[PDB]
Amino acid sequence: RNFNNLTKGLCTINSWHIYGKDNAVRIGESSDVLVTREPYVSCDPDECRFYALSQGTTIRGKHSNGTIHDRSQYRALISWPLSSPPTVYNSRVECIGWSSTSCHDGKSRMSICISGPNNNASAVVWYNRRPVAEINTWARNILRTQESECVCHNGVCPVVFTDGSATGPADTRIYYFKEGKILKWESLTGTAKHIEECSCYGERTGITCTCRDNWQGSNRPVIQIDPVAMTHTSQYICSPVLTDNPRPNDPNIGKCNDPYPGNNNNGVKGFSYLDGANTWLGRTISTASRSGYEMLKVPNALTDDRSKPIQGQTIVLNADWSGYSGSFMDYWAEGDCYRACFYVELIRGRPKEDKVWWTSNSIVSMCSSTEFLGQWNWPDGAKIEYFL
Amino acid sequence: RNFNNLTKGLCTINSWHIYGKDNAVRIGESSDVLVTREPYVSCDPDECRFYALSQGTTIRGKHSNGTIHDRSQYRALISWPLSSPPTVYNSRVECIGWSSTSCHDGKSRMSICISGPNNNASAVVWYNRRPVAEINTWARNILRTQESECVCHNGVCPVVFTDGSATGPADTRIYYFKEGKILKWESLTGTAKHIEECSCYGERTGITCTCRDNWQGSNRPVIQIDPVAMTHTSQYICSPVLTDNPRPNDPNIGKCNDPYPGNNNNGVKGFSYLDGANTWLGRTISTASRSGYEMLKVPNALTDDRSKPIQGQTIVLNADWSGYSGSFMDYWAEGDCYRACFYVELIRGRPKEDKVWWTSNSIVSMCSSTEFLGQWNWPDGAKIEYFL
Amino acid sequence: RNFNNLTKGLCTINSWHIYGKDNAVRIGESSDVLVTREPYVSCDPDECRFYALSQGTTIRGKHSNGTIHDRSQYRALISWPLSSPPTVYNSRVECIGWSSTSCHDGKSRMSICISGPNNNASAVVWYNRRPVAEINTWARNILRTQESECVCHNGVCPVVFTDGSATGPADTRIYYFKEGKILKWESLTGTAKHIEECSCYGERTGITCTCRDNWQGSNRPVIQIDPVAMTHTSQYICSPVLTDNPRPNDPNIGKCNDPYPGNNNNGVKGFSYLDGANTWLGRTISTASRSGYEMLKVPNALTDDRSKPIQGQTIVLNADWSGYSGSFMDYWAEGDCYRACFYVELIRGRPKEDKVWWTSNSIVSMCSSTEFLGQWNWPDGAKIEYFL
Amino acid sequence: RNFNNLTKGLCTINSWHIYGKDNAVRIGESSDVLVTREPYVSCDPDECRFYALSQGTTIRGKHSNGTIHDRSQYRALISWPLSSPPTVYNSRVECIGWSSTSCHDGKSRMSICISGPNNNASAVVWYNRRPVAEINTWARNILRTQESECVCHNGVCPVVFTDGSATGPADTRIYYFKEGKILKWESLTGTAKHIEECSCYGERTGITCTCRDNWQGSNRPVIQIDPVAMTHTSQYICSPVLTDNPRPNDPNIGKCNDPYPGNNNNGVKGFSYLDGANTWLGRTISTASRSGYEMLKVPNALTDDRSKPIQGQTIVLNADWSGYSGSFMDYWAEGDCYRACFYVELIRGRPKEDKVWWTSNSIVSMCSSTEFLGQWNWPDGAKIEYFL
Ligand SMILES: *[C@@H]1O[C@H](CO)[C@@H](O[C@@H]2O[C@H](CO)[C@@H](O[C@@H]3O[C@H](CO[C@H]4O[C@H](CO[C@H]5O[C@H](CO)[C@@H](O)[C@H](O)[C@@H]5O)[C@@H](O)[C@H](O[C@H]5O[C@H](CO)[C@@H](O)[C@H](O)[C@@H]5O)[C@@H]4O)[C@@H](O)[C@H](O[C@H]4O[C@H](CO)[C@@H](O)[C@H](O)[C@@H]4O[C@H]4O[C@H](CO)[C@@H](O)[C@H](O)[C@@H]4O[C@H]4O[C@H](CO)[C@@H](O)[C@H](O)[C@@H]4O)[C@@H]3O)[C@H](O)[C@H]2NC(C)=O)[C@H](O)[C@H]1NC(C)=O
Ligand SMILES: *[C@@H]1O[C@H](CO)[C@@H](O[C@@H]2O[C@H](CO)[C@@H](O[C@@H]3O[C@H](CO[C@H]4O[C@H](CO[C@H]5O[C@H](CO)[C@@H](O)[C@H](O)[C@@H]5O)[C@@H](O)[C@H](O[C@H]5O[C@H](CO)[C@@H](O)[C@H](O)[C@@H]5O)[C@@H]4O)[C@@H](O)[C@H](O[C@H]4O[C@H](CO)[C@@H](O)[C@H](O)[C@@H]4O[C@H]4O[C@H](CO)[C@@H](O)[C@H](O)[C@@H]4O[C@H]4O[C@H](CO)[C@@H](O)[C@H](O)[C@@H]4O)[C@@H]3O)[C@H](O)[C@H]2NC(C)=O)[C@H](O)[C@H]1NC(C)=O
Ligand SMILES: *[C@@H]1O[C@H](CO)[C@@H](O[C@@H]2O[C@H](CO)[C@@H](O[C@@H]3O[C@H](CO[C@H]4O[C@H](CO[C@H]5O[C@H](CO)[C@@H](O)[C@H](O)[C@@H]5O)[C@@H](O)[C@H](O[C@H]5O[C@H](CO)[C@@H](O)[C@H](O)[C@@H]5O)[C@@H]4O)[C@@H](O)[C@H](O[C@H]4O[C@H](CO)[C@@H](O)[C@H](O)[C@@H]4O[C@H]4O[C@H](CO)[C@@H](O)[C@H](O)[C@@H]4O[C@H]4O[C@H](CO)[C@@H](O)[C@H](O)[C@@H]4O)[C@@H]3O)[C@H](O)[C@H]2NC(C)=O)[C@H](O)[C@H]1NC(C)=O
Ligand SMILES: *[C@@H]1O[C@H](CO)[C@@H](O[C@@H]2O[C@H](CO)[C@@H](O[C@@H]3O[C@H](CO[C@H]4O[C@H](CO[C@H]5O[C@H](CO)[C@@H](O)[C@H](O)[C@@H]5O)[C@@H](O)[C@H](O[C@H]5O[C@H](CO)[C@@H](O)[C@H](O)[C@@H]5O)[C@@H]4O)[C@@H](O)[C@H](O[C@H]4O[C@H](CO)[C@@H](O)[C@H](O)[C@@H]4O[C@H]4O[C@H](CO)[C@@H](O)[C@H](O)[C@@H]4O[C@H]4O[C@H](CO)[C@@H](O)[C@H](O)[C@@H]4O)[C@@H]3O)[C@H](O)[C@H]2NC(C)=O)[C@H](O)[C@H]1NC(C)=O
Ligand SMILES: CO[C@@H]([C@@H]1OC(C(=O)O)=C[C@H](NC(=N)N)[C@H]1NC(C)=O)[C@H](O)CO
Ligand SMILES: CO[C@@H]([C@@H]1OC(C(=O)O)=C[C@H](NC(=N)N)[C@H]1NC(C)=O)[C@H](O)CO
Ligand SMILES: CO[C@@H]([C@@H]1OC(C(=O)O)=C[C@H](NC(=N)N)[C@H]1NC(C)=O)[C@H](O)CO
Ligand SMILES: [Ca+2]
Ligand SMILES: [Ca+2]
Ligand SMILES: [Ca+2]
Ligand SMILES: [Ca+2]
Repeated sequence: RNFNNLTKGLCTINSWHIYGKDNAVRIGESSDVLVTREPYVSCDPDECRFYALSQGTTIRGKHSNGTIHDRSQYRALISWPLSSPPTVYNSRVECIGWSSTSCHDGKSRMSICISGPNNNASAVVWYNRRPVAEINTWARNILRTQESECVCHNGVCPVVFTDGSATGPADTRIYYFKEGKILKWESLTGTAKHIEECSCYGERTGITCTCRDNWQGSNRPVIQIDPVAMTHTSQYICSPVLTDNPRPNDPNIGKCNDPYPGNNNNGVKGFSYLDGANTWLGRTISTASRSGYEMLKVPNALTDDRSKPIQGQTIVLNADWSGYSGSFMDYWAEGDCYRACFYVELIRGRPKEDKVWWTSNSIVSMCSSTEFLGQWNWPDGAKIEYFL
Repeated sequence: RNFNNLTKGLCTINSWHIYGKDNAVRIGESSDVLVTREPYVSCDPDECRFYALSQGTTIRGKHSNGTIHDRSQYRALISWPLSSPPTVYNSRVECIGWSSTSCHDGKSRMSICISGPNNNASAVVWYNRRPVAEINTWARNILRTQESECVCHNGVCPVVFTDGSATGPADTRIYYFKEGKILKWESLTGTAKHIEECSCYGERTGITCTCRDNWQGSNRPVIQIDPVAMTHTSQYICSPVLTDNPRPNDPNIGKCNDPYPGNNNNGVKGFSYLDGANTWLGRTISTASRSGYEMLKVPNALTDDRSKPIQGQTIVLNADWSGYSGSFMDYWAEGDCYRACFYVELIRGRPKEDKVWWTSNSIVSMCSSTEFLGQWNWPDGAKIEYFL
Repeated sequence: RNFNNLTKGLCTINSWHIYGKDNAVRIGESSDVLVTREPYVSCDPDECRFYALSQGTTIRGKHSNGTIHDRSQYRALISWPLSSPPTVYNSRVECIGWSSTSCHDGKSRMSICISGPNNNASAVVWYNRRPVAEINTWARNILRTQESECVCHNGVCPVVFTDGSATGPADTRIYYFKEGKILKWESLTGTAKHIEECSCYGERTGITCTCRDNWQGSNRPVIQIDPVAMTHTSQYICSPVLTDNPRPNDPNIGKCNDPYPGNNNNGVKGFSYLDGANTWLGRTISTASRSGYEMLKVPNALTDDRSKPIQGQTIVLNADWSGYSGSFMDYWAEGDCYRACFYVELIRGRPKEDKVWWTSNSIVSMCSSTEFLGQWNWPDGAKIEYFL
Repeated sequence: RNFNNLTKGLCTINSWHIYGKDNAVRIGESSDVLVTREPYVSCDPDECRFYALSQGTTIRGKHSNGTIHDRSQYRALISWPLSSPPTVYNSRVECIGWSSTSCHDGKSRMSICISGPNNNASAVVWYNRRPVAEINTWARNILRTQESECVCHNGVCPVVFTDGSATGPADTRIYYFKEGKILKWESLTGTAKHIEECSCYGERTGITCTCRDNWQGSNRPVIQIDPVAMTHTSQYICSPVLTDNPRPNDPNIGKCNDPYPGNNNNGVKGFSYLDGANTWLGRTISTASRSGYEMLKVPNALTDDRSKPIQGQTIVLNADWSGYSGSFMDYWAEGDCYRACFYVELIRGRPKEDKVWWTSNSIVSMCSSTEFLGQWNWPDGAKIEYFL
């Protein structure tokens, strides 16, 4: 009935507890589970759901062959009940395309899907399950967006888009929507030099997005958005605890206003919670590939170029495949604070496991606890040999 | 709570954006997807859904053999959630039969299904999911109707029916229903010489239907209906941009009041939006077969027998199979105007692909944008070889 | 909110129109469709649904072997959406057992299921999805009930039960329930000599049940129930148009107060609408087996021992298998009268088709029209060879 | 809207009637049924549902291999509609983990799931489908809980947990939750010497839990909880009718305040209804293995160390496999009393049936009747050979 306002701070994060896990690849070995990738989680006022980009085929289906490909006409943003797998029979299509974001403003949900060829892509903005606005490519080079939830304040939902090179300067815009309509957009400002796939969360201070620099940087760029003034700034996480993948080894001095060098033209979507002494960063354990996942408590990581971990938690062992990760919170939960949450995409199949011809994933998700909880590890759990 | 009134004009159509796509044949290669044909889309005040005539078997099921056939006892009008495929487990049966139409009046939905042998068919009119009225065949020769949504104004929902020859003069009637009851019917008047499978939409001016002349014409007949007076007129689209299939090549002078000659005893269901300078016509790209699909902006196509395109958009490449197409709009969307939408049936299997023994389809659907959006193309996407 | 009252007469029946059909055996050849038998249809104030006794296995499942058997621990009353098939994923279990009835009183639904061994069976009465009352066997010989819907008036829902011999005198009781509680029961009175599987409907005059005499009669017994006084009478349909199966050929004089002789120890569940000159009887076409189905207009069939047909309609050809049939009506439909409806069970498999090891069925259902509609025929439609 | 209060006594139990049965293993031979174990039943004010711990694979899926294992990362508490089987498409995930309980307080449902390695497990407490509180292991040895429903009074829901040895003294705590928050916890007091897997029910006197002593006892420990004062006591069922499995033969004197000896380091979850002369105990028929199930009326079993049966009912024949059993009631049913109910887990597969590589179960459930109903027996019904 009313637009949600960001009126709370983050809860104190002392550990992470299991929130959701769908075991989609295990189950999909023998049931009609859709091939997906680029998953996320997003809450409505009365329900939280899993989201992902379908590939328009099941895993056991013959059309799973070739699903390493990123952008076909057979992709769509789907949602399904928390911790169920994405099945043909339980998945709700939000919009058609191969790059997405979605968020609820307290009244209704906005979902955005981009489709088209590389040089002529377009975004369609849906609100309350109807198409409301459209945005054409401005740089004619793979218009693309967050691949995780956006965040709203008093009806205003900012979204970060990029159009242009994946290996050099590109044209990033921040759009501000209300009820699906474009209030305003602005070109990226600040010191971030390349922006992709922002993972965002909101709290009383404003909206914070942790993104992927695909060009030169292995530190992560950050965009901080004021959804009331509809303005933003950008920089990088200052910490020498580097969180992109692949990436160099951790130095003792990070970079606040420029890419930390060593790995070019690659990256992975990731996230962080930047909150002074309550700061936690996510990253793959491997510096070379999308394997393992850990959380590290790094005080003042955003602003302190010498900051190091003082606590951590393993989420996925280095022996197990990970992938994309992103932030979300249940803005409609009871209490005095917003509980930080995240998901990790657990990619199976190609390119790392090429005895099968498909690429898909499952999801694991955690939220923060004020307790100091014991840790487990959370693999996808499927045996590739079963699919041969 | 209240009957919908047609109080708005069409939004300005400057391009078309992706609205829905179910990838039904791809998914049905390995899941329980019903064989269908003659699909459409129709909105309720709170949801839009896909519709089609099931064949009462799945694609992988052995009973898919022989589904090129049009009129069996195993067919039914089904509906299912937007962009999901029509599965055994998610499809809702609206009524039983092999020719249909359906529309919501703002309070409840009317669905009409025709069944029976060729010489003794009958229509059953359902309203709010209950049978309310029945109409017996009047010419004893395949009583048949729109195969896409009807349109309502202040509770009155006109529907076009034909009974009689597919290859000569037939008996077409326009029925006017309210809450499923027959208010009135009238015989076709005007200059259209053969009428089948009308695709309709409504706006403040009245209801406009673009139909199929199966006898002599390769231009499309148009019926214009006043749902208040409950009267109609008919003619053909005057434009030399011919939109039936198969069809002759485009001349420079069309025909307003008679069939444009060249192809007899054949046709395909199609649609148009006739709105002065905002006029757009749909057609297959091929003049010979149901392949490809394009939209063409043809100013005053209804009334100008010299009118030619000034803009266009490819929807499906000529290399890919298409099929039926029809109009629908979300009459319950926010805003100052009604956004034109359409679907294209993408037929797979027989007769064109006879290495399989079945005939089915998937759906792609677009709505108009006031932006000039880049275009993609939207194939069914299934590989026939996988079904062998 | 309020209990339904039977305040209307039957609509004039001039023909029958298609209402529902699930094609369950066709679809179940390749999808997870439950094996069933003894189906029926019953309406809530907001929805009508199919009902049947599951066998606790799918058709393609190996446990379908042996499903000719009537009474296992794996049976349950299930319901599912109108004209969908009964699938593992869409079927709602109403109660556990191998003989059932169910009806909505305007506020909530009562469902009754009998389970147990032959000598120790018991009925459990559910109301608003909770068990409320239980009834133990009184004759210790296969306690059994209607296998189609009951009917309610002002909260009172009468149900006919039989316990005792299938081949001689048995102990039949009429129970009167309200909100699942037993108000009263009475022993059968009148001239009916054996009662099984009553098919009932209600109108302003009271409740009329047409049953099966399994002992000596090939005419059908009738029980007429006053749900206000909670009393009943019984006799047989007087008409020489005999409607049990198997049965002798039609004579010119029927029997009002005794079994018409010729076939012993057998029968089939059936139904009729007894309404003076608006009387219609259902029967199998074959006199020997459960094949074919037809409706016959037989004026005053209940009371006139010379009555013959003056009109009819074929529903299922004699070449096709039929089975059980029963009555139901949508008591919550709009209008001045109740529209008579019925279903026919289309049995496939054993004993008639013994190349498969299972027994199941599909459903076809019709309702009456005041029009004189053309007739089709409605086979199950499955090819047995596909299951081999 | 209001918290449920325990204001009624138990209905008089004179026999047991069939309540639910899902036939999950039969159906799962050919449909997408999840492998489960540790099932139970629990009611909301408007619905009752089946619950269990999924293994994150279907039975026919290759990942069913190894599902005898108790604690993997692929387990979750799921719920699904009463008497349906737990399918991929109909199961709702309540939380992630390998030990659970769940209960509705009249306003919303609390669900608790424990996950983690043996030495670092943690409980997450969910309320109204959101995580609210977390509890870390206190003895670092397989933190574990009830595996059946908890019970609430005026918002307070007590839950019994154990952490520590399965073969010697352990650390049992009773937690008191309200809206998912921890009001209080206390260490176990009284004479019970080992506590696992409590089965609880509530009535006006308070909450009664019947548990499993896995250390030395083959009588069952009982915890009696006052949810208002938030205090408890414990002892054993005094009766010589012993109800653990495996167990010694029944003596003539039981033990009230110590384990009855004979079988060490083993047990099974079970239940009882302790209500003076209305007392009924459940147990496996076999003293050696989890086979058969019976109910026995044993007056004053809780307090009388000489008490013997005066009536009984067989639920599952000794020839058929059983397993876990537990209590639940529909606290929201109409009437003057609470109707006692229970479920029995019917385990199939390993270790007893090792020709298959999986372990799963189906469910049968009964509630009490004031009638003296005839008894049947209720096997799982699946043929193991079909899975080979
Ligand atoms: C039951 O569950 C519980 C809860 O989960 C388990 O307890 C958890 O155990 C884990 C594993 O040990 C802990 O995670 C690690 O945390 C440490 C940080 O804590 C340590 O350091 C703190 C800071 O110390 C500094 O300040 C203090 C101030 O006093 C000073 O004294 C000290 O000398 C130093 O100056 C200490 O405060 C802290 O002590 C506290 O906690 C102790 C328990 O942990 C306790 O005993 C003490 O009493 C006190 O209370 C503690 O010493 C993280 O550093 C560590 O993360 C590093 O290591 C992991 C591998 O294990 C690696 O994956 C990480 O990426 C990271 O190391 C990489 O990055 C570093 C930063 O750049 C770099 O320096 C490293 O060389 C390394 O870099 C290399 O690898 C990376 C990744 O591949 C690559 O990118 C680089 O390029 C390079 O190749 C862990 O996160 C939890 O904190 C702990 N939780 C709790 C609540 O205790 C418990 O074990 C379980 N029980 C059982 C029986 O299993
Ligand atoms: C990114 O995406 C964007 C957006 O989608 C892409 O841009 C789109 O590009 C497509 C493809 O080119 C365009 O579709 C075509 O549109 C033309 C109409 O526009 C042209 O003509 C207009 C009218 O010109 C007349 O009036 C002007 C007045 O000034 C006069 O000067 C002129 O000489 C003439 O008298 C022009 O106004 C218009 O110019 C404007 O737009 C230009 C860009 O398009 C721009 O550069 C200009 O500055 C200006 O703004 C333009 O010249 C349609 O005619 C055409 O449709 C025909 O051709 C296709 C094949 O491509 C065919 O399938 C169609 O059926 C049709 O041709 C058949 O029918 C004709 C009519 O009877 C007949 O004459 C033809 O011979 C042909 O008939 C044959 O085939 C059919 C079918 O099989 C058969 O039935 C017949 O029997 C026979 O065999 C296209 O629809 C879009 O309009 C355009 N959109 C936008 C917004 O720009 C962009 O390309 C993408 N970018 C990249 C890098 O990929
Ligand atoms: C398009 O669809 C429409 C609508 O469906 C189709 O029209 C329908 O056509 C069917 C098939 O013909 C009709 O069903 C039959 O109806 C007759 C009853 O109607 C006839 O008899 C009436 C009574 O006549 C008596 O009174 C009059 C008073 O004037 C008197 O004059 C007359 O001599 C006699 O005394 C007539 O009133 C009626 O005429 C009216 O209707 C005519 C059209 O039908 C029309 O032309 C007239 O102008 C007038 O308006 C008409 O003559 C039923 O008798 C018949 O049912 C019997 O036959 C079928 C086989 O076809 C059988 O299965 C039935 O069981 C039954 O016969 C068995 O039972 C009898 C009773 O005991 C017994 O006597 C028989 O020997 C037989 O018994 C044997 O078989 C059974 C079963 O196996 C076994 O149990 C026994 O033991 C024994 O072995 C049909 O139901 C529809 O009524 C008709 N509908 C309409 C609205 O017209 C149309 O055909 C379709 N169009 C096309 C092109 O396909
Ligand atoms: C249709 O359905 C109906 C309803 O279901 C069926 O009727 C049911 O039939 C069953 C099966 O017979 C009954 O269950 C049994 O109940 C008896 C208890 O009732 C008997 O005993 C009562 C107490 O007697 C004492 O007090 C009286 C006071 O007057 C005194 O006179 C008497 O001498 C004695 O001192 C009697 O009151 C009662 O009589 C009443 O009911 C009669 C009908 O049952 C009726 O005829 C009378 O007129 C009167 O009304 C009756 O005699 C339970 O004892 C029994 O349970 C034991 O046996 C089963 C095996 O059958 C076993 O599984 C149980 O575990 C248990 O036996 C074990 O435990 C004992 C206790 O420690 C031990 O002593 C045993 O040696 C044995 O222990 C061994 O095995 C266990 C398990 O493996 C192992 O753990 C041990 O270590 C050891 O190895 C049954 O539960 C129902 O009560 C009855 N229901 C009704 C309402 O009638 C009907 O049959 C069906 N019809 C048809 C045709 O099929
Ligand atoms: C082209 O690669 C971009 C995205 O790369 C990732 C990945 O796994 O690394 C998959 C995304 N796939 C989808 N969202 N479908 C790509 N993003 C797109 C739009 O292809 C990358 O960020 C460089 O610009
Ligand atoms: C035993 O046969 C009775 C019922 O027979 C019919 C049938 O196909 O003829 C199936 C029913 N099957 C089920 N309802 N499950 C039986 N009725 C029962 C209770 O077995 C018959 O009416 C004689 O008493
Ligand atoms: C370790 O065994 C415990 C539980 O044992 C049972 C069983 O079938 O006997 C399965 C449970 N499995 C699950 N709940 N998943 C176990 N409980 C646990 C936590 O493993 C036992 O009570 C001893 O402590
Ligand atoms: Ca990078
Ligand atoms: Ca034509
Ligand atoms: Ca008989
Ligand atoms: Ca024990």
